Amino acid sequence: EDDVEYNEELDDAG
Amino acid sequence: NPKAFPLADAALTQQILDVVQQAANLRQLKKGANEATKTLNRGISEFIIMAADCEPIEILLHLPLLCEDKNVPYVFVPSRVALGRACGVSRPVIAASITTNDASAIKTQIYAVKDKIETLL
Amino acid sequence: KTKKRKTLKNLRKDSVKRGKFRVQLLSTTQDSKTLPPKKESSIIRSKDRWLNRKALNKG
Amino acid sequence: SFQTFLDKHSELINTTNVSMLTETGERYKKVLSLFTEAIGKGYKASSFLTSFFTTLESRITFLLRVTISPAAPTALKLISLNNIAKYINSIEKEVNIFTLVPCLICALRDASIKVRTGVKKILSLIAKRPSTKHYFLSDKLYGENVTIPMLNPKDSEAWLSGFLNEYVTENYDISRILTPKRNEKVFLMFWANQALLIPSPYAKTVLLDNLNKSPTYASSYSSLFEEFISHYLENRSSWEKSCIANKTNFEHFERSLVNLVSPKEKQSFMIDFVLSALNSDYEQLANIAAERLISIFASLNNAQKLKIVQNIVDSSSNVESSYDTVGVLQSLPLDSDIFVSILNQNSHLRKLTIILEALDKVRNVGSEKLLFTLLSLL
Amino acid sequence: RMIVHRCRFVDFTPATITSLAFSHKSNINKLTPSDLRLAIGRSNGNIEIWNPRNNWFQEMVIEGGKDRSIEGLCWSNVNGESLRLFSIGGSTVVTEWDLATGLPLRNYDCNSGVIWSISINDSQDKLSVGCDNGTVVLIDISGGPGVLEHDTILMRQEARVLTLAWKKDDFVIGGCSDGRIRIWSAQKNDENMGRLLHTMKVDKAKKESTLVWSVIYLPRTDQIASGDSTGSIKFWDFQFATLNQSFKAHDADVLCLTTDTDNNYVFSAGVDRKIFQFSQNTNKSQKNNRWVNSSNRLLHGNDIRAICAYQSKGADFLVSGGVEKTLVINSLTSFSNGNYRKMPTVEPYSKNVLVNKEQRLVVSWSESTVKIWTMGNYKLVCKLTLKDDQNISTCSLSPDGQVLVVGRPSTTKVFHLQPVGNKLKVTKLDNDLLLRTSTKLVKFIDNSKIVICSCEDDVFIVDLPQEVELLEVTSTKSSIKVPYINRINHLEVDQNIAVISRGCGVVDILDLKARISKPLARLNNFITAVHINTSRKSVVVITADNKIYEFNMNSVLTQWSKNNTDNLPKEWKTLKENCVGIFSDIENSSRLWFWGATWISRIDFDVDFPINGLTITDESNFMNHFFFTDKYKPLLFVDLISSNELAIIERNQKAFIQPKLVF
Amino acid sequence: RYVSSMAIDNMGQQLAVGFASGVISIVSLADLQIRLLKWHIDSVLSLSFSHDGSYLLSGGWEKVMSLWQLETNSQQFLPRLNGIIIDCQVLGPQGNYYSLILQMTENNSNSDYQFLLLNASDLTSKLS
RNA sequence: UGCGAAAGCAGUUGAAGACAAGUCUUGUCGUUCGUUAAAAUGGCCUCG
Repeated sequence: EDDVEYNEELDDAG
Repeated sequence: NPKAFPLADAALTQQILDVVQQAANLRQLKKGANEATKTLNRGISEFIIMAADCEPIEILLHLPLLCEDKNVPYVFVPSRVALGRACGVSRPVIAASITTNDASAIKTQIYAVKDKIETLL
Repeated sequence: KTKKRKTLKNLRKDSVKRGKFRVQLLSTTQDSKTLPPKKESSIIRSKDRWLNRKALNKG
Repeated sequence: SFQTFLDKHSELINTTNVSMLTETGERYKKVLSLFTEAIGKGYKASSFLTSFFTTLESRITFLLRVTISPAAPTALKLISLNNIAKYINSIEKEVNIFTLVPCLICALRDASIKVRTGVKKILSLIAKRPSTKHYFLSDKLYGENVTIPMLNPKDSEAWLSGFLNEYVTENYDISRILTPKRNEKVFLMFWANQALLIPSPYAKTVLLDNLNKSPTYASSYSSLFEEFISHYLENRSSWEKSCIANKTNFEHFERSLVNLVSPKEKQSFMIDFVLSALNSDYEQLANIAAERLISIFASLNNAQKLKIVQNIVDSSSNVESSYDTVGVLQSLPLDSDIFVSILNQNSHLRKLTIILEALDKVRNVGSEKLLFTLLSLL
Repeated sequence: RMIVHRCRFVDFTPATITSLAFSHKSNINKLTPSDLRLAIGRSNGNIEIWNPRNNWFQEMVIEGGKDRSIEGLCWSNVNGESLRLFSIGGSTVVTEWDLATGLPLRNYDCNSGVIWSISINDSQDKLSVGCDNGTVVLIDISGGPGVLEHDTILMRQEARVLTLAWKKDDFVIGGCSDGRIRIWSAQKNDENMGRLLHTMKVDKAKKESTLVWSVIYLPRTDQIASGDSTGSIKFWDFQFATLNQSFKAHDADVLCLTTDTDNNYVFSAGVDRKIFQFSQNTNKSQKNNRWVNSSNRLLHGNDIRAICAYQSKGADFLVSGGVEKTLVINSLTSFSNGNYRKMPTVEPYSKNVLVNKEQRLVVSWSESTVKIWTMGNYKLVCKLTLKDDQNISTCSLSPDGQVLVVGRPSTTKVFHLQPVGNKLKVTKLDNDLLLRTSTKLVKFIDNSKIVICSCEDDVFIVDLPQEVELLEVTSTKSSIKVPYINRINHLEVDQNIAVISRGCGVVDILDLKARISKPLARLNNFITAVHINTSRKSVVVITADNKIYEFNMNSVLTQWSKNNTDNLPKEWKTLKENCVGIFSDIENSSRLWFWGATWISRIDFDVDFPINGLTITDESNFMNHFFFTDKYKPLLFVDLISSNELAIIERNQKAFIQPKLVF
Repeated sequence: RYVSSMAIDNMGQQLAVGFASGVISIVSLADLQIRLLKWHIDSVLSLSFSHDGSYLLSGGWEKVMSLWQLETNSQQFLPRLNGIIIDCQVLGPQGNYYSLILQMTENNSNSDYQFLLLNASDLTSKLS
C-alpha cells in the first residue's frame, strides 16, 4: 500500500 | 437553620463522627467551643466540628470566622447530642476540635475526612 | 524512515519549552466550531478495558 | 338515540337540496358535527343526510364542504369523498361532472394520502363520465344566480385523462398537470373565471397555489380579479371572518392575494391594490403587501418607483402608520435620478425634511444632478 | 447475458452504537406524532436520525470526525419549538446540533470534569450533567434554542457519576462509580437546594470494584431501578430510600435500562447480550408492588450498549443496539412472544463508493481517506490521505475521471488524477471558493463544470458562483418541528437537467443554463432515490414506501407510472428495506436498475405488470422484463462498468460465550 | 407445543403448563400473561403449586426435583433421585412434607413405581 | 419384524378421516383401519 499511498501532509511539505 | 453552612449529609456525618470517637480514645480531641477556640488561636487544629441544632446557633458562629481566617476546615452536623455522644461525654457538645498530630495512629482518615471537608467547603 | 517518525513527533509536538518559556501551536477556529471537541482516550479507554477485563473470561 | 337526535335537529332540516357550500357557515358548522356524531353513534350517514338534507343531491354536496373544510378529519374526508363517488353513480348524468373535478382538485389539495389517492380514482371516473356541455346546477352550484362559464368538457376530460393517466396523488404538484402543454393558455383562462366564481377562500388559496407560475404570478387573469382585490381590503374583514369560518389562516390568504399580483407591475390595477393594502388599516394585510411591494419595487418602472418614493417619504413625515414607512423607505432601493426629482417635487416643510432624511438613510449614492437640487433646497 | 464483478475488497465498518434516544415521550392513548424520530449515537462521532414510519428509513445523517465519539444523546421537545438534540462526546462539552444543517449550533463547557452522563428533566427546561469528579451540573435551556446557561452545581462527591435520572424536576438520581446511588434535590424555593438527601449502596463485589452503570425512576410505583456491574437489578423505594427487591439476573455488567409508559415492564440489557424483561403487570403484583423476572432473550452477538423504548396508539417499539453495530427492534407488550428484526449493519442511503465506467476505476472514501482501485483482477492504483479530521461527506469523479472532487461540510477540495505507471498521480487544484464552501452534495455536469448544494441549500455552478434560483417552500408545523425535512436531500444532474428532492418530498426540475426552477412533484412520503432518464425524458422518484413514480419533463407521470405504481410485483411491496440507488442500463435506456441494501431489481418501463408490526401503522400523516435478485447482500454500491459488465460491491470482536447445548 | 404437565394454583390466579421440550409457562388467569421458566432439558413430567402459590414444584426425566422460588425466580435442587419424577405434591398444612412418585424407567419390562415421602425442612427421606 | 451366535440369514411398510398453508396442489395428526413388522440459550444443592 505504501507504493500507492499518497499523504497530503508530506505533499504539502514537499 | 440557614446559618449553618456547609452542613454535612447523613453519610458524611458517619465518617466524621467515627473519627471523633477515635480521636477521643487517642486524646486527640478537644471538646467545647472555647477549647476549640484555643486550638485555633494556637493553630493546632486539623479541623473544627460544630452542631447545627444548637440554640442559639450564634454561640458557635465565631468558629467559622476563626477557621476562615486561619484557613482551617470546618463543617456542621445536624445534632449536638450526637456530637457529644461521639466525643465520649455525658453532656451535649456543640463544637469540638481535632488536634494536629502527624505522628498519630489515626492520621490517615483524618486527612481523608479533611479532604472531603475541603470538598464540602 | 526514522526521520519520518521523528517528523510526526514534531508535528505531534504542538508545545515545547524555549529556555524559560513554553509555546503552544494554535489550531484553526473552523476546526473547533465545525465539529465537537476530541474525546480523551485515557478516561474512555479505561471503561472499555474494564468491559474486556480478563476476569470476565469474555473469550 | 337516533330519533331523539333527529328531534333535536328536526327543525334543522334543509328545505333546499343544494350544497351546504352555499349555506350559512355557522349552520353548516353544527351540521357537520351532527354528521360525525351520527356515523359515530351508528346512525347511518346516508340516513342522517336524508334526515337533515332534502335530496340525494344535497347529501353528495354537503359532504363536499366537509372536504373543503379542513376541520373535518381526513378519514371523515374520504368517507365524504367515498359517498359522493356513490352518489355520482346514482345521479342521472345528462348534466356534467366537470363542475366537481375542480372540487376534486381541491380534494387533492386536502391533506391525507388516502383522501387524495381516492380522489384520483374518483377523478378517473369523472373522465369516464361523459360530457354533456351543460353542467350540474350550472347556475346554482357556487351561487344561486351565479352561472359558471366552463371549458369545453371534452378538453377538460381529455385533459382530466392527464390526472388519471399522468399524475399521482402522493405528490402536491398538480400544477404541471393542471396546465396542459397543448392548451396551457386556454385552460389558464377558465380557472380565472372559475376562481372569480369560486367563493370559498380555502378553494381560492388551494386553487391559486397550483395556478401561479414563477414567470407569471397570475399575469393573464390579474385583470379578472382586479375588482376583487381593489375592494378586497374594503371587505377583507368580511374575508377574514370567512377564513376562520373555513378554519384557514387568513395571512396565507393575504399572500394568495399578492400571489395574484403579477411579477412585473407596470400594470396599474395590481399596483393600486398593493399600495392600498400596504397602507390599509389592517395589520396583517399591509405586511403581506409591504413584503409584496418590495418584490414589486424591484420589478417596476423607474418612474413608477419614483412615485412610490414620494408617497412613502411624504406619508412617513405626515401620515403616522402602523408600519415604519420610513423604515420601509430605507429598505427600498432608491435611484440617484429618483432621489433628485423627489427633491424637486417638494423644493410642506415637514415633508421636505424626511426626503432630506431619506437621502441620508441611503449613504454613498453619487450623482451631479442630485447636488444641484440639494443646493436649491439649502 | 451480463457480467458480474463481485467485490468485497472494499471494506466499510460501522461504528459501534453507543446511545439511543427517541424524540417524543410515549403516549399510548394518543396517536404517533408525525415528527417522531430516533437518534443513534456512534463511536466515530456520527449521529444518525431515523424515522419509524414506512418501516424504518434514515432521514438525515450527521457526520463525525477523527478521534470523536458519542456517549450520550438527549432530545428536548418543547411545544412550539423545533426538536432539540444534545450530545456528549466524552469530554467537558455539551454539543447542541443544528438539525437544519447538521452542524454544532452551540458548544457549552460544563466548567467541571469530563462528562459521563446526560439527562433532561420532565419539564424539558433543564439538563443534568454527570462528571467524573463527582460533580453534577445543572444547565438552563429554557432561554431558547442555542442558549445554554449554568444554573446550579449540586453537592460534590468523590465518585464518578455514571448515569443520571430525574423525578419530574424536583430531584436528580445518579449512579456512581463507588457502587452507591445518590439523590439530590433540584427543588427551587427549597432550603435543601443541591443537598444529598439519601445514599444507597448496592451489594459490592468482593474482589473487584462495583459500578452503578444505569438508573431509572419509575413514576407509577415511585421506585428506582438500578443496574450494576455485578449483574444485579435492584428496585428501591424512593421515599424511604430502601431496597425493595434484588435480582441476580445478568452474568455481567448491566449497562443500560428502560421501561414502558405505564411502568408495567422494566427492560435491562448489557454485556451478557441478553435482554431481561421484568413484569409487574398482574393486579396482585401491583397491589403488592412486587416485580417478576418474566423472561430473557438472546438477540445480540455482542454487548448491548443502548436500549430505548417508544409506545403510542400505533407504535410499540423496543430498540436496542451496541457493539454489534446493528439495531434490534422488539414489541414491549410482546417482547417474549413478538417477532424481531435485525437491522442491516449498513444501508447505503448515502453512497460511500462510486464506480467509474471510463478507466474502470472504483473509488471508496472512509474517514478522510480515499482509495481508488482499477479493475480489468483488481489493483489499488492510488490511496489518498486527507489531513482534516472531519470525515468526507461526498466524493464526485469527473466523466473523464481526471478531476476528483472531495466534499466536506467544512471545506471542499478538488484533486486532479493523472495515470502514470499503472498508478494515479494526485495534484490538488487550488480553488479558494470551493475551499471556503460547504458541500452537502456535489455532481458533475461535464469534465469541468460541477453543481454544488451547500449545507445552507444554495445551489450554484462552478466551472473549475453561478447561483441557481430555487422555489420557496411553504413553512409547516412539521417543518418547524423538524427543520431538515425542508432541506435538499438528493441532488442529481443529468444532461444539464438538475432535479432536487427535499425531505418533505419537494421535487423540482432545474435548468442549469437557464438557472431557473420549475416545480415537478411534492411527495408526501420521504424520497429515497431519484433518477433522470433523458431517452424517455422522464424522472424516476422512489418514496420511503417503495412506490415508483416516473415523471415526464415539461401531463407529467409517464403512462407506465399509473399502470405499475400500485401494480408493482410482490417482491417490491414485500421488501422491508427501502430502495436507495437507481442506475440506467446502457444496452437499453428504458430498462432501469434499482437496488437496496440487500436486493437488486430491474424493471422495463415499456411493459406494464400483470394486474391480476415493527413499524408505525401510519394512521397519521407523514407531516402535520422484471428481474429480482436477493443473492447478493449486503450491498455497499451497485452500478454498471460497461454495457455487459455489472459491478456489485459487498461487505466482507470479542463477545460473551453463551454456550449452545448440543446432544 | 405439546404439553406434558399442568398445575392449577389454589387461588386459581396462576396456571403452570409444562411442555415436552422441557419449558414451563405460568399464566395469569386474570390477563393471560405468560412467564417462562426454562431449566428442564427433557419433557417436564410433574408440576404442582405450593399452598400459598409462591413456590412451584417441578420434576421430569432429570431425576432431580426443582423448587422454583417465583418471587426471585430462583430454584433449589434435589438431585440423584432413584427414578424419574412422575408426580409432585406438597402434603402438609404448612408444606412440611413433599410426596413424590418415582418410575425407574431403566426396567422397560415393568413400570416400577416408588413412593417417596420427603421432609421439606431438610429434604431427607422420611418414608420410601 | 422373524430365526440365529455375538456372525449374520430372510423380509417390511400401505388405505383413509380431520385440520393448517398456498390456490386446484402440498404438509400435520393428544384419530381411525390393516401388514410379524435432534434443536424454546435450555445441565443435577446447602450441610465448612
